[PDB]
Amino acid sequence: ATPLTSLGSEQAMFHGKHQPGITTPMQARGHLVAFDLAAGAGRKEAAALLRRWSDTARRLMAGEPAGSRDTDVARDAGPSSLTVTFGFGHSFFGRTGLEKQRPVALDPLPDFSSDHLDKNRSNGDLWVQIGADDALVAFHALRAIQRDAGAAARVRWQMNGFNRSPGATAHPMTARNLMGQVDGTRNPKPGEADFDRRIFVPEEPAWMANGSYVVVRRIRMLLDDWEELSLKAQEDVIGRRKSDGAPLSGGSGATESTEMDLEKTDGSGELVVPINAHARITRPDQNGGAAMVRRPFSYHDGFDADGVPDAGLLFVCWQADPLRGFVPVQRKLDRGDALSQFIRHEASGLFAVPGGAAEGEYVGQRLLE
Amino acid sequence: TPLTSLGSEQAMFHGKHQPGITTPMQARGHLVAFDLAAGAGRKEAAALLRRWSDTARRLMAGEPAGSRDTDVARDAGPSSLTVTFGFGHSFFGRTGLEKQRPVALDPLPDFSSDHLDKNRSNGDLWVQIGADDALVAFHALRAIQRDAGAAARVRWQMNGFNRSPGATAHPMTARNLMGQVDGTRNPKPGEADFDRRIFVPEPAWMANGSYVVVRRIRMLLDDWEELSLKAQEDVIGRRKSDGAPLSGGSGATESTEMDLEKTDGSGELVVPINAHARITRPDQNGGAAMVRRPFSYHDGFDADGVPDAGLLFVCWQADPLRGFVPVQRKLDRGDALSQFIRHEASGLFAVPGGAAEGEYVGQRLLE
Ligand code: HEM
Ligand code: HEM
Repeated sequence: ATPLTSLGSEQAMFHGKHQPGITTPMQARGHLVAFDLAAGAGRKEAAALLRRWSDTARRLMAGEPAGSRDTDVARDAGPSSLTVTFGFGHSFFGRTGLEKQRPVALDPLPDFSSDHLDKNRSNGDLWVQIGADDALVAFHALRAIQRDAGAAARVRWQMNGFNRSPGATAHPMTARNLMGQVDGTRNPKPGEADFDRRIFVPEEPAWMANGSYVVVRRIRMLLDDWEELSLKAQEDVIGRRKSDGAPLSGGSGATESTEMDLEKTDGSGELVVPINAHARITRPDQNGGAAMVRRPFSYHDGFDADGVPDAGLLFVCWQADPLRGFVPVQRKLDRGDALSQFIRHEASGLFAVPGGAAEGEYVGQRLLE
Repeated sequence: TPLTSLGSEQAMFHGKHQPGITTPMQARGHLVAFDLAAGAGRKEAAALLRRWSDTARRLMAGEPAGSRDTDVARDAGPSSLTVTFGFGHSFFGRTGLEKQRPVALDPLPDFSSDHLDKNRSNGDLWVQIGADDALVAFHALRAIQRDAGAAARVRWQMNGFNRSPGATAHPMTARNLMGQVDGTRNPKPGEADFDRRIFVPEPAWMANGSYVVVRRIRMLLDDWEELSLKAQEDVIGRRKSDGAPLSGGSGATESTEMDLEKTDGSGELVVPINAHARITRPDQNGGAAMVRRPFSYHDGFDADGVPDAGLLFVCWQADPLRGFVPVQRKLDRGDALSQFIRHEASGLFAVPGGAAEGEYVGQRLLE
């Protein structure tokens, strides 16, 4: 029996080889935030900020207050699987005299023909991902991180998301998105032999050892168009069934885990999994081994005047090198994916997320020290 | 209590009262107002409430929509979903139903501290959706909104959240984003004068209904969070740690009765004369009373770093003139809290009784 109290009592490690929020289980609530350094904040002020943030992270992730004038918003809750994760944008390095430690991996993402990016709501010197299974726990953490920045950095952009709660389903299972698709079946997983090679910078620039690169994309779903489609049309866009996430190449006996048959054909000769289906064309074996861990939140921020919902996927993917991950896959998807017609990339960020802090350290200490 | 309870718990659609009034607080909420379109009158409104009621019914039972289901809620339990419908003052002019417009829908006062967005206030129709799962909740919002079709547009829509089930070691009263214990003195079904306070007794189309007042109240968290603990506790008159009255001792808890006469060693009132939890009490307002059942909100930051965060205050009464209205008249300038909040949207809606088996909500008004 998993008790209901597990939701609050579950606690994620702050200290580790890798920062939390990469391999950590899906969380019900997320807040993504980007900060820009203030005028006259340099390396010294940035190192002080990351220390403040790390100390706050450590405390919050253990269910402990953020000091004397902790707001009490999270009081009485357990840690609720809170994680906080920190990253650095391309622009950070020229603000802090660290241009020589700027990884080539932060070179700007391509200008994809399908981009509709609000550049104000994109990019940033610093990125923080907050997730938890309790909304007060999560808001408390966002507010504490944001208040820790004080005058040394300002909020550039901030987005809210959500996922399925623990216990919503009779047994734990892969999540859904606002298209109604099963979302997360084929991620690389820890324990696979190539998982670290795919996802993390190895231990032997040196400050990124055991770090990863995240790509964030605010992707609006065109639900008004999507929801006029037949099931057959929606399933053809993905290549997997809405009911259980099994490949279209599968039988009634097929389930989520049954391997895709990418050569299966109709009586009529036509491929059962379409040639431009999203879950065909995104696979590492269709992309020279290009791979990523996808760990998103869904979003809904309202309706415009014509009733169009501002709803979609806060796409967050993780990779050792964007050029072997996000970038070549997106390059194919831009025009080549059946899904493109139904989505709109409306904001983006690429951040270097270092390894976990050890005892007595702050996140990014190797970089700033 | 197993973790699957989150999903498996089911609120009832059919009943004397609509769900979402006395129902326990939910982790996720969506509030939406609609305006009728040109060419939607009473017959179009009745069809709309029939559609909506059927969707509410299915969805509250954990079933897919009747048709064109999106699969977004598939695999999930009912997750305590509730759907609640009301009618605004303007509705009755739109549908030739002015003779059935309740007195109780007459416009709220223009409070001196109002800073109301007229475009995100009021509305012909209001729907309140809440659940403990966010995909269950979004799926319901989207289904209700798609039922509107040609009959009605979305006028405004706000998202809200609360504590999750299981977040605490055992069930406790809610907190808000000011970090206060919030809901201690909310009246409950078995308390003495509850029905008279909250429900129209069995125009007649409102029988067993209730009037809801919605206020989008921003919390001026930048100013609030620079106050000392002592100053914050003086604003409310209860402690943040445990929600006890300031008049309570070391052993006092949230439920301990407040002592409104108690003074300190220097003859000053221990619960301040303008504390919020003093001045809002029924016994300070001629018996005025309400059920409060809010959601917190956070919609991001403005350009200058100020959070668009606060309380989606939702309160329930048999008559606003014996609930929200006289209390808010008192609070407007008198309340220590008012300095750290701003009211930025408002709605007042008539929420009829719940649907019987094989009925739609609002049927006795719209037929
Ligand atoms: C809102 C936008 C998107 C939606 C709705 C969507 C939906 C899905 C779905 C339903 C699956 C199949 C189940 C699974 O394995 O998770 C999937 C797989 C995948 N998607 Fe997406 N996706 C979106 C955007 C992206 C983008 C922008 C990328 C990368 C540039 C991407 C990369 C992948 C990858 C790599 C897989 C796994 C392929 C495999 O190995 O089977 N997706 N996506
Ligand atoms: C952001 C706005 C507000 C906040 C933060 C707030 C907070 C609180 C808190 C902490 C309590 C004490 C605990 C409890 O009994 O629930 C309380 C009680 C109460 N508040 Fe509010 N409140 C707000 C707005 C309002 C408004 C607008 C009204 C009505 C006009 C209202 C009416 C009440 C009532 C009737 C009580 C219970 C009094 C009693 O009988 O003990 N509040 N509020």
